[PDB]
Amino acid sequence: PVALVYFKLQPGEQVSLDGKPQQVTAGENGFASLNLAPGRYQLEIRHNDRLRRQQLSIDTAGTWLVNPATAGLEGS
Amino acid sequence: QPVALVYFKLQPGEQVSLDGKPQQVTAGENGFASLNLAPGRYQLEIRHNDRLRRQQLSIDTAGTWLVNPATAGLEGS
Amino acid sequence: DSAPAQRFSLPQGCHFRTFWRDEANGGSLFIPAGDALRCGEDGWLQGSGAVTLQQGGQTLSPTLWFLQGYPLAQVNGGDRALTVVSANAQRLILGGNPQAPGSFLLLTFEPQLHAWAFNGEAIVEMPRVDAADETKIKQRVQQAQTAWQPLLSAPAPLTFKLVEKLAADRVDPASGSYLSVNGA
Amino acid sequence: TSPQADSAPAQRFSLPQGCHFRTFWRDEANGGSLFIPAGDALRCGEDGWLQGSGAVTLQQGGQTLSPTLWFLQGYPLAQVNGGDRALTVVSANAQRLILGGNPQAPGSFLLLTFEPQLHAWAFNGEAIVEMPRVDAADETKIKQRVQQAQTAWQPLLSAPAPLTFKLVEKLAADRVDPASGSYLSVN
Repeated sequence: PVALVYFKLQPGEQVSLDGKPQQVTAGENGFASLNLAPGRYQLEIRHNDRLRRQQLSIDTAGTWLVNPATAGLEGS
Repeated sequence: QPVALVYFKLQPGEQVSLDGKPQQVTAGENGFASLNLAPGRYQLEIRHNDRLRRQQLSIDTAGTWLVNPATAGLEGS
Repeated sequence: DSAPAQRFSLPQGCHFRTFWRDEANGGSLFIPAGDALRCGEDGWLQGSGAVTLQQGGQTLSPTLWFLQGYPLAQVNGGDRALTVVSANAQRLILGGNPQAPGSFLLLTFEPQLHAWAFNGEAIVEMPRVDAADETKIKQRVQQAQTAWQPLLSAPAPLTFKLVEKLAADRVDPASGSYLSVNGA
Repeated sequence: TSPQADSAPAQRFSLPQGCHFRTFWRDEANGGSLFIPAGDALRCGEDGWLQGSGAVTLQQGGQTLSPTLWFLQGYPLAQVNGGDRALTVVSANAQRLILGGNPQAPGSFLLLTFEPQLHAWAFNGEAIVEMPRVDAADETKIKQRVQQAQTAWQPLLSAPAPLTFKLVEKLAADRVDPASGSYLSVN
């Protein structure tokens, strides 16, 4: 079983999965994708000190659309 | 008496109500309509066909509120 | 507003299209590859599928029906070939029903579903001159009911808005309606 | 390698007393809320745009955020506060806002990314320095320009910290990433 995961990315944002750098580029309308096998992955999207994070839990085949939230938001 | 401005998106055909009473307001620039409310607790409702969006408004301090009324009954979708 | 719907693909290669804005709210949408999903020769998703949406402490699991890649809620046309006359971030107009060609369904975009949902609004194009005959109104509306009722996932409240011409150029395509006939 | 920036302008909203602020607000039909108090530190400029610092309250999903925001020309800014200083908003869109017009370091800019949950632009450490590549061959020059930019922007930083400086020959304010083409990054 494999799944596609889509997320919004801006040029200059760095994507890591489980700490491992991923050379993905945003496409039509700033959307990027990863193809993942069943399992849990720590998605991190960094823009300088800005960190957006989401745990991806892949089990069945299909497509995920995700909007990782910003960690440590001012006001939290 | 009115101390706060409440903004929300209002499309043509949609009816806004406050505590059950329809309000005669029209979307100005940006597709946003505004109400001037005095201190108090109000139930904001936007209706169009069978779609109902609801927002509880707690007005106390002077200022401006931007609200996105929540659609009711999506669990039934 | 002026933004176009974004295209996304399933692993198999079929494409769907909807509005997804970055609200950095931790929200998620999962469309499982399912046995009821089909791909059109045009490469667009068709068929029905149970979707899982999660955001702000709420999970929703609606069965959506795809037409030309567009996710629709509260409507299931099975295999019926319909047409999306107009689609935008506010509303979608469903037409191309050969059984009632001058009738349309209006579906408003539901942000939490990332899909267009039917809330009872049907539009019937009829000359105002013809509407001077309650019998002719009843027959046009009976025809629209017969053509659209089978597609109502849950047979639901159906109101027919009579217009002289559909305004696909407007946010409210039934603006100018002169008569409303309740349905069933 | 950067696409062109979204052109949609910020939406204007008014406070009870007539002053205005500008941000991006989308209808997500999810019960979300933003409250801006007509606070004492918030004054109206002669342009009618809100200016000054204020605590805003945002609620969504049963969660509250209460950031202190600095309004510059009506725009809500987070992680930066220049009090009554006048700075240049070179560009502002739903993706990012470019701050310039710093008298102590012209040729330098701060990038502020739009934070959807705050309905405001937040500074996350990115500074851009316009400097020719030939000048960049001299480390004395790089050290001079970066130290001037750091000295000029650190007073506005809520939490004073080492900034990352992206050296560009020219700022691309028409692009989502205005530092597209940066040839070096000092940090």
